[PDB]
Amino acid sequence: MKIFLDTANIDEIRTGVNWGIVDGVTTNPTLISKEAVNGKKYGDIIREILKIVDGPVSVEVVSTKYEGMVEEARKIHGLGDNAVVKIPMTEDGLRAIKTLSSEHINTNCTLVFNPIQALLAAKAGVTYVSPFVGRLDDIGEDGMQIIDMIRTIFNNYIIKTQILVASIRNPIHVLRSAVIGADVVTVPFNVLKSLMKHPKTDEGLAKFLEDWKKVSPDGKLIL
Amino acid sequence: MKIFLDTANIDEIRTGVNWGIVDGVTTNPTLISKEAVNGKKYGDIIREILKIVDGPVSVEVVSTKYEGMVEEARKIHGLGDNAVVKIPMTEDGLRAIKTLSSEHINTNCTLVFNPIQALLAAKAGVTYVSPFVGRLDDIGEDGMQIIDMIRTIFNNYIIKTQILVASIRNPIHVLRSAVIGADVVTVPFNVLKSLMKHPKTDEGLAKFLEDWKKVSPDGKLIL
Amino acid sequence: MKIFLDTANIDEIRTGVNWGIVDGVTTNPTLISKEAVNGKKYGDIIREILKIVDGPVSVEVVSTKYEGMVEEARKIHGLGDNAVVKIPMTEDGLRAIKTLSSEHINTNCTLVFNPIQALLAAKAGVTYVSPFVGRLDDIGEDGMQIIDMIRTIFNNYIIKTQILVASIRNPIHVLRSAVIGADVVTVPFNVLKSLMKHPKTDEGLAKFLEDWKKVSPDGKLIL
Amino acid sequence: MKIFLDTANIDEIRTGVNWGIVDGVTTNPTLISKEAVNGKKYGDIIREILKIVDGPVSVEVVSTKYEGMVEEARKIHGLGDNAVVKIPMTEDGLRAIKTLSSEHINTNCTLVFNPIQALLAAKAGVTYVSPFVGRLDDIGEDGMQIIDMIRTIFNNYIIKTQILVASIRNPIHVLRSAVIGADVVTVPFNVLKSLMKHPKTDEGLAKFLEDWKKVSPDGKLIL
Amino acid sequence: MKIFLDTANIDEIRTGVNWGIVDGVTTNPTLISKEAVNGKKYGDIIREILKIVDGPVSVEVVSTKYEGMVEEARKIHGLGDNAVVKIPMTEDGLRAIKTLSSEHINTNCTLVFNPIQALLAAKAGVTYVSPFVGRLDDIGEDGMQIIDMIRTIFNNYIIKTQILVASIRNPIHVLRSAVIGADVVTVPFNVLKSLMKHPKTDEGLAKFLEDWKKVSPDGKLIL
Amino acid sequence: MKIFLDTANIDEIRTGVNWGIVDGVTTNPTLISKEAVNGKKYGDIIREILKIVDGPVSVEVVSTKYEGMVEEARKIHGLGDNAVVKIPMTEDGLRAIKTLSSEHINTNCTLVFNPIQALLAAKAGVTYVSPFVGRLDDIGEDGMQIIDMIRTIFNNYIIKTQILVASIRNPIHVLRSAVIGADVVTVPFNVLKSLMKHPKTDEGLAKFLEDWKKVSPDGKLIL
Amino acid sequence: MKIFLDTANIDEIRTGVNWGIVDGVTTNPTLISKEAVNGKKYGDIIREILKIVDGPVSVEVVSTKYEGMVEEARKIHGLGDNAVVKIPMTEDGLRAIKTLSSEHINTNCTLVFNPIQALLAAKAGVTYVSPFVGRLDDIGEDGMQIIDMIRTIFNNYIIKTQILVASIRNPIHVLRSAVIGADVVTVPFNVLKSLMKHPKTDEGLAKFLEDWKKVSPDGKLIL
Amino acid sequence: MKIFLDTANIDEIRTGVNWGIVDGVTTNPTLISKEAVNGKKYGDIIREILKIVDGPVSVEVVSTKYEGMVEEARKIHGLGDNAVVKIPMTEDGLRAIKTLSSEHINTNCTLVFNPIQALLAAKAGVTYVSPFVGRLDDIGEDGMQIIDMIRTIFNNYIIKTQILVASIRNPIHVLRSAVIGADVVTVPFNVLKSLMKHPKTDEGLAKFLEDWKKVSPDGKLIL
Ligand SMILES: *C(CO)[C@@H](O)[C@H](O)[C@H](O)COP(=O)(O)O
Ligand SMILES: *[C@@H](CO)[C@@H](O)[C@H](O)[C@H](O)COP(=O)(O)O
Ligand SMILES: *[C@@H](CO)[C@@H](O)[C@H](O)[C@H](O)COP(=O)(O)O
Ligand SMILES: *[C@H](CO)[C@@H](O)[C@H](O)[C@H](O)COP(=O)(O)O
Ligand SMILES: *[C@H](CO)[C@@H](O)[C@H](O)[C@H](O)COP(=O)(O)O
Ligand SMILES: *[C@H](CO)[C@@H](O)[C@H](O)[C@H](O)COP(=O)(O)O
Ligand SMILES: *[C@H](CO)[C@@H](O)[C@H](O)[C@H](O)COP(=O)(O)O
Ligand SMILES: *[C@H](CO)[C@@H](O)[C@H](O)[C@H](O)COP(=O)(O)O
Repeated sequence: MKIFLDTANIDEIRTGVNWGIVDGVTTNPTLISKEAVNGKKYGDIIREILKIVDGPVSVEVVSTKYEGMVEEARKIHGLGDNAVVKIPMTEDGLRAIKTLSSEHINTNCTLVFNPIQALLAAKAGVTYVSPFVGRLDDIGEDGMQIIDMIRTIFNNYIIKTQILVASIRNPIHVLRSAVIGADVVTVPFNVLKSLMKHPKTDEGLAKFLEDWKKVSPDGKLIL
Repeated sequence: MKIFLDTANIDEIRTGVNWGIVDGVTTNPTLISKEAVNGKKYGDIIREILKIVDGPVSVEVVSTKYEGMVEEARKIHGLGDNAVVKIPMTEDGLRAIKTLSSEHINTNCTLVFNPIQALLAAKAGVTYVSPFVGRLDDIGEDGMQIIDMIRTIFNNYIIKTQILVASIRNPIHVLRSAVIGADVVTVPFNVLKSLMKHPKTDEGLAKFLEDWKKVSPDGKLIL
Repeated sequence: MKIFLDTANIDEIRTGVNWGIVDGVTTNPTLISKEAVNGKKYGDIIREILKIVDGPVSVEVVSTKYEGMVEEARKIHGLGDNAVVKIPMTEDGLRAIKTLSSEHINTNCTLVFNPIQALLAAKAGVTYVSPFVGRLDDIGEDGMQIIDMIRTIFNNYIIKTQILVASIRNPIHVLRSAVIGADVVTVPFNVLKSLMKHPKTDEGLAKFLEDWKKVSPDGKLIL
Repeated sequence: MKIFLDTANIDEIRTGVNWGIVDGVTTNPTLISKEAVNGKKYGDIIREILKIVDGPVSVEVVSTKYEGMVEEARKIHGLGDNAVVKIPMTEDGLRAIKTLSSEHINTNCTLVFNPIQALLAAKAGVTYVSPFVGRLDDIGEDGMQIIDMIRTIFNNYIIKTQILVASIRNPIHVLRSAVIGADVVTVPFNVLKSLMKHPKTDEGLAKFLEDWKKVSPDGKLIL
Repeated sequence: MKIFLDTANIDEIRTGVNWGIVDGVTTNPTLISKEAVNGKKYGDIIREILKIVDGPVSVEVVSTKYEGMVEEARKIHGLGDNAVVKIPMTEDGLRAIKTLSSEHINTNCTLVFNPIQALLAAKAGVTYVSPFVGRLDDIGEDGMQIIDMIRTIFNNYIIKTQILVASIRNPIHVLRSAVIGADVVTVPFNVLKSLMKHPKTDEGLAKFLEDWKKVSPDGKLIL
Repeated sequence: MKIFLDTANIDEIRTGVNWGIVDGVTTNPTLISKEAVNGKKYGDIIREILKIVDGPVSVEVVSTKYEGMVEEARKIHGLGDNAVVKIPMTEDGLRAIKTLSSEHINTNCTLVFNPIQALLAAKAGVTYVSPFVGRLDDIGEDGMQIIDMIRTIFNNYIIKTQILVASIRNPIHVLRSAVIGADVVTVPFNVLKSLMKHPKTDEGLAKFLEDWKKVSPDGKLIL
Repeated sequence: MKIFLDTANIDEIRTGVNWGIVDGVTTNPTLISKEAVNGKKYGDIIREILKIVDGPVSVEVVSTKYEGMVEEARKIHGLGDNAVVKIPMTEDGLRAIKTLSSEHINTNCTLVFNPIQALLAAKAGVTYVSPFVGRLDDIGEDGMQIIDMIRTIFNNYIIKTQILVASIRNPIHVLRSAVIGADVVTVPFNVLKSLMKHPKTDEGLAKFLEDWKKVSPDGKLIL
Repeated sequence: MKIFLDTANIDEIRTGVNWGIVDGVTTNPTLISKEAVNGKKYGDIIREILKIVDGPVSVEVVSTKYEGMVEEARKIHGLGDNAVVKIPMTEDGLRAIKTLSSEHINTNCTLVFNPIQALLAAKAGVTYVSPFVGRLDDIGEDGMQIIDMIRTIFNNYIIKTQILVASIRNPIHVLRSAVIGADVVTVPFNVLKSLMKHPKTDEGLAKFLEDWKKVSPDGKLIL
């Protein structure tokens, strides 16, 4: 399972990349417009992320019509080979994904909330599909069940579109995504940061240090 | 999973094909009789659908006897390489299917209501079998259960006949068909249209637009 | 399980009540607006339904604010002892329900789409809660799953609010509701009519008649 | 579980009654008209069965209209206190059951093929409901699954109508009915006869006889 | 799943073969003895079936001893390359099967009533094994349970012997055999004919034809 | 299931109480310390919540030693009959709970992270036990699993301690708690407000209102 | 599944081999010592079984120490290429198995009572492992449970050691072993004989004979 | 499944190696420091274990920082081709693992307590991942459930990192690891010794000895 960072915050991205555990980044118009304030320009933020991140970087079109979507998609793709064009689940969006896939431009269908939307995105040829689990949780449905159905459907038809679990809010979305077999999860920075940690790791290391001091007062390992 | 449109309404067909999400069309004598009104001739309608749809188009024979069925079948096939001959689950119908399969004419056995009828059609060599889930719902049986059994039976024997779920009434027939692994669903146009939609997709788009306006008054993505 | 008719069509109501299989009626502002045409007044229609149905009749308030809701509720209640006030799942609606329950006015909380909304309505003291299964099917979730969860939750807490399955579209919603154990279903008239029917009932009757003619030409039972 | 004999053959009935294992009898127009030949009159057959059988005897009305059904039902009931009036699952039949139940005349709703038909019969007040399992088997559906759903539904609502499994064709319908918890099964004579038998019973008795002869050459037990 | 006819009635066999749905025939001494009356001789009956059926025809030996079984088997095989020799599950029978399998004579082990008998037959080299589901039903065990165990056992050891479900009494034996994945079912004629039929098929056909007459008075499809 | 608010923010508490859906409040030292700024004193905050909330209000001791815990508990209890003393799962805490329970002072054992800790708290006499589901989610364990085990354990021994699910982060913690049958959930304000909401509720309301204006221009319901 | 006979009785072995259903033989020191009485010598018994049985014959060492076990194993192996050396699950036994496996002497680890003992034997390279199901039944544990776990473990690691189910006491140990998929069962003679038999096989044969006499008073099949 | 010994006690290691059932050794700073007393030096202990054990020997770094961990890892690697470098699950540790893997130095990530930590270790390229089951048991969670989830995760993504179950306390951790399909278990010496043992093995050997003495007084097997 690939782990992407779901943010447009360049500091968070630099930190996660230096950790070595970030395989890519997803953004959306809200995430970018949050960072593009007090003089900072959205085009610069997007370019900087593309520069910093070695793996895929998803950037969402803002046009709602087919032609504008395809035009924006081509600009995005032209920014770097790792850019992936995020396109919403709409009629025009499916048309745009079909066209872009024929042009070998990588795409990510977003704002997916049920498994048949995900299947339609796959049938249009989309590289990644992003079902939103936390927004479904928000409205009182366990969003992970949609992931489980998508995985079954995609397995049934040997679908090559990658399942990218999005709207992730906690580490159990991540755990359940891995047990189901989702291809990718994209996670906010807070969540990402907690994935490496456990109190018994901290406690065990502390006791190892203490015990080692008994035979090596300076705490080193001389071999 | 392939998605066919279940209608003979030309406008519906044009529009769905235009959305790029329609992989073929099924008709039957009722759907067609519905369109062949006010001077419109059934032959013109059938030829037009063959013309504008790239994928399979199912057209049903009206004869009830073996010889009439094969004669009408050969005419339907002669109309275009994408024509599929729809033939009812009857004794004469199974014989017709065997003959037509020997002649490399594609066939779709219809009016199937249980799994052993579907198996018999497959044994005759039929290209598609069409169990009617909504009509089973109508008589107080969950029609999807028949689709699950047919999928198991066909898996057991590596049967190449495609399961084409028909008499679809709602998007949960579609969802359950995809989780089971049916090869095709055929859907009325209103159902087709509903499959792309979700209130959280609309709401998420609206919010992305509103947030983007904060940093781009013209609401465009200039890169 | 009680079976209500979901309509404001007087003829439908008369006929279903005449069949003796209808235990009450639910309306909403759309169903009524449909009937209040060509000089027919909504007030006359509501009063007439109250008059001819012996069981509960649900009538929805149109105000969106607490005070308007309780005023309209008290009027609806004042129309007959069988009137049940339908009130939407909103903040103002929950407050209205609590007040009205304190006043021993029967209530039905409507536009419920998940199990915790249903639990909140029950906690307000509502007499019936109405989850909308067909509208959930429309957005690609199996609505019956929500009914199962509500039945479990209400069993866990010995909740006395009746589960009234609404937005019913087919006889399998009805069948699954009865297997789950919902207290009530409300059904459109076409659905109601289909519930009595089965092709093997018709065929069995025909055969009994034909066999009886063999020993009684007049086809009667003379004892 | 009560075991009824499903026949109008008076010899079969006399035999099963003398076995001591027959708790009642069901008939239908086909079963009676089969026996009422070569001079034998249907009224005499019905009277003879009522005389012979101590338990319930179901006799079906032939009228299809409410008034005729109720008139015939009253004649049937007047033939003896153990008569039960069999009435088909139709609109008029439900009306007739309601009326008869209010008149304390025992009723049996027949030609039931799904669980919601059975529920409607129960709601009309019917004493027994008879789902037909073998006729469902005939059309490629496992009829026992309907019994299982009816039992769950009736348990959910503490329904007092007895489930009378009919159209029984083999001893496994009987076994499964007992494991499900159906109140009654009605069985053809062939089936009834096989229920007491097993080859290991025969073999065990034979070996007991043989072994006993060793210590009592005349085969008796003198105590 | 292959479907054989279980009968020695030439008219039934001709009829089913002409339907195109019969893949072979099984006979036994009782079945043949029923037809070999009023002058008809068993040898002619056997030869006539072998001539009419292109697929396997199973004919049972009558000897109970190894040498007689093997001699009769060689005669049976001498009647045609489609003859299959039916041999009972006995010590002599297993020896005969082993010898015949070495001689490349196809064999069918019959009178099997549990899964370990079926495994012993497979280990002797038998081509088909026939567990008798109806006769288990007769003694109060669900016979299909035995088919499911045999399927699992044969799958575990990659056994090439075909499971031929025999003593079939109804269409649910056939349905369950297909869902389990038995290789062959052999069915009496009454059962076979019922497999193609369903009331909704007839009803749907009738409605299509009625609708078609609206646009084509002669009921024709002219293309 | 009772629903408490997990906060010490007076405005949130006033708002939720005025909604009529809040059955009590839980606080902890972090929550209170967040509000006790810019002059506001913790004592006033505690007393103000006790005055506003008619239901239980849980207030945590700060002493880590038995004697201090018991003294603080008695002060807390002295503030009002609805005060519940929150005491951590520690050796001292269990001793304090046992003493306080004997004194008829209501108690809430907090900082519980597995089912055996919850059982120890129940055995000390505690009124409520609060397992922390979100903090388990944080370290990569599905916290709801622990609630399910505690429910089963408490049911086995007919334990009267209430399960109060704490550290709730989303509406699915609440849904799952209700399906499990936890006695109480305590939720932060953001979560609480989201529980009443669903997009289909808003959409349905809007459509009803639009339809009603068709028959009542002023949007009124005059009865 | 291979079926071995578990005995040292030469008459039983000769009978079973002559039946054609015995694939090999296991012995142990108790079984041999039982036969080696009244002047019969164990060396003679061992050699005679090796001579009679085509397949594997397991003969157990008596030494408890590594060097003696390996020496005795070499003597056993020298008796015939079908001899398999039975070695107990002990520390020295595992050493002996590893050595003998390196010398290409086939081995069978015996006295195994749980799945991890079986795993250790496999890791030593043993040809067969013999878990003892009946001695586990004797002490109130269902011994077939360990067969199931051993099958799963060996499947997980693609282990080549054959599972040889031993201490078999009845035909249901055999049935369950085949359904699990054990490689081999070794059975006492009484059990072996019972596997071919069933009362309905006997009954069925008798009836076929009787019916055949009708068309052939000879009892012959002339073809 | 590989079985390693979890100790730094040379006598235990020597004994287990000599038994031939030990596939490798894991150590940690606590285990080494326990043995490095009475003048014994950790460098010597480590070297002696590397010398005695043919299989993998895991030796833990003591630095907490990337640079020092990588330096120590290269020293450890330098000691012998069978050295595996044990590195804790920390940010620095994942960085070190990635570096060492790129240098083809075998690694074992330790102090893992949930499945997502294990997944992060696998994504860094680690050779072995060691989840600690007994320490999870110590805090009231069944640690084996974590192994089951890791096995499913690794199977989903075809992960080559071996699952090395650590912190093992009893033989049922071993049995459940084998049934799940973990690649390796590492076990303390007292657990390792109990794995070969069972009371029925001892009892069966004693009885075989006694029975054999009856036919060979010296207890020998002369062949
Ligand atoms: C290395 C990782 O495989 C091992 O030596 C572990 O540190 C121990 O297995 C941990 O066990 P304890 O919980 O008993 O320290
Ligand atoms: C052909 C078979 O795939 C289809 O056109 C079917 O006739 C319809 O899907 C049946 O649907 P209705 O039950 O709505 O006629
Ligand atoms: C009142 C609540 O029981 C009912 O009239 C509901 O409004 C309808 O059942 C909703 O059905 P639709 O989804 O068809 O409007
Ligand atoms: C792109 C799709 O993978 C992402 O940036 C999604 O928009 C977010 O993951 C959605 O998360 P929120 O529900 O928190 O906006
Ligand atoms: C009365 C209802 O209990 C019965 O006589 C039924 O009509 C028969 O049991 C139906 O059986 P068939 O399907 O064999 O007619
Ligand atoms: C041969 C074995 O496949 C068949 O002819 C069997 O004898 C029959 O299928 C047995 O059926 P009955 O139990 O109905 O005799
Ligand atoms: C008291 C126990 O019911 C509560 O106030 C708890 O402390 C909180 O629910 C803990 O939640 P956080 O993990 O969000 O602090
Ligand atoms: C050798 C190992 O396969 C066999 O001879 C076993 O010793 C016996 O199967 C053990 O059976 P008992 O428990 O009945 O002695």
